[PDB]
Amino acid sequence: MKIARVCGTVTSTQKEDTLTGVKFLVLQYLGEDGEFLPDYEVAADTVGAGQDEWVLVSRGSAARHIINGTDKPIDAAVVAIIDTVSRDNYLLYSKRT
Amino acid sequence: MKIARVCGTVTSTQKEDTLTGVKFLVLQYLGEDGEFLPDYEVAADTVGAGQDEWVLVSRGSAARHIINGTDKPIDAAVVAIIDTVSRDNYLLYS
Amino acid sequence: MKIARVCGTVTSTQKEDTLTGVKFLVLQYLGGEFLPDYEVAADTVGAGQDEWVLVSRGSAARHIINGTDKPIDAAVVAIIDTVSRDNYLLYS
Amino acid sequence: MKIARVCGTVTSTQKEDTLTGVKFLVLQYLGEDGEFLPDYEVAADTVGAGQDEWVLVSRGSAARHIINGTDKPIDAAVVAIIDTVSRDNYLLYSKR
Amino acid sequence: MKIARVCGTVTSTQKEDTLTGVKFLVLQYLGEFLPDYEVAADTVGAGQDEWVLVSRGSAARHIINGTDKPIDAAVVAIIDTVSRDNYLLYSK
Repeated sequence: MKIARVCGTVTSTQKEDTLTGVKFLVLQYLGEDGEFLPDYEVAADTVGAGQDEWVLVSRGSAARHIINGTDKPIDAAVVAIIDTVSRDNYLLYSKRT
Repeated sequence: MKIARVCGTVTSTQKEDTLTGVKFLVLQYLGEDGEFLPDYEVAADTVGAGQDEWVLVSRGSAARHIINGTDKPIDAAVVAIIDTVSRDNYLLYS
Repeated sequence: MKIARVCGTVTSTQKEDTLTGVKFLVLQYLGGEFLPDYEVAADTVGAGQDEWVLVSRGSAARHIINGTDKPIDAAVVAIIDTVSRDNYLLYS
Repeated sequence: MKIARVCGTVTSTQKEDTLTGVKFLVLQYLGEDGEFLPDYEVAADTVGAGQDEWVLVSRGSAARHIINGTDKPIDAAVVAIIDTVSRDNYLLYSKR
Repeated sequence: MKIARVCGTVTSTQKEDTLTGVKFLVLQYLGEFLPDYEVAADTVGAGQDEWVLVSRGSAARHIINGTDKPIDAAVVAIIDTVSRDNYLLYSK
């Protein structure tokens, strides 16, 4: 999985029937030391991730194993909203509780 | 999924038999700050996307889960036509 | 899928019993020009030297005819007649 | 698979209920010459890897075949803690 | 599939139980070699410096008895020959 931040949304009306009701988040990947990387992923979200929150994103067939994702033609999804990130036992990020 | 713009088409007669009737679109991947990369993809379209339109492209086995995609040897598919893209509360595309 | 041209072949006598009969093509990826990355791929469609092909990668490749339960990562799934960008042809 | 080193953790209390109990490790991928890259991956661990330990990480559907991983939406897993890595007759890593 | 050569080995004792017996080879991808490596399961019995086809993703589990093995890379063939644009790039 990869760490990213929620940076936006994608909207559509003309799409695969299987994607009705699917909320599309734009994600910006985060690199070393929280770096805002020039790289993004449109991902489905069934967790409830807010703008600017840090998330874990899974890509490939894993996306289809989110709740109700089985028949969905999606290759990226939010599977967790990050509460904490740490390196060598020291905190570098925390979420608003 | 990636954001991409429809830029062309691919046709073929000599092909795996399961691909009969599958429309192929040439797609161009969106880079950064509204720019499109010199990277392309060829994807199946069961949504009905056209030239210059923006779309969501899903890759891998996801493609086989489009309408009639079962057991087709395709690793890329248009799954949505995009109406709007916001990033950091700025309406990048509409 | 990606666009490529058939540039060569690969042979092996020491291999998974599952790859029996499988022919191995070498593909050179295209960018309207061609490019330095290679893919080794299966083919049943009859793609020959210099022909333009569409290559599908990952589990898709096992969905070619007789591809079931073959440990193959990539396959030619079509030979290309035309490729149009906007209002012109990069290739026919 | 890729070789990587364990260099941290991620925690989440709001997530897919399938992932309950899932230990998340932050991994750092080996580049060349014994030197690690600034590319990172968050992977599930059922092997019990710890800080600074070298590991083999498998990605994609492979990650769901770890013990108990069947229907988990995970695309990266630690599948082995490394004892040695060779590149010839030399020894890029030894746990010892 | 990717052309690589075998440049080393990885051993482990604490690991997923399904991987008992699995030999791990270090590979370096491809007319000469890149800084990019991969570690892969070997059931064909490849050796140091030999060229090989590596298959990645779910393909790796369609090797002999790989069904429930958490592996995403596998040596599926030892290469005897590689040909490119009417010219021979590799053989022994």
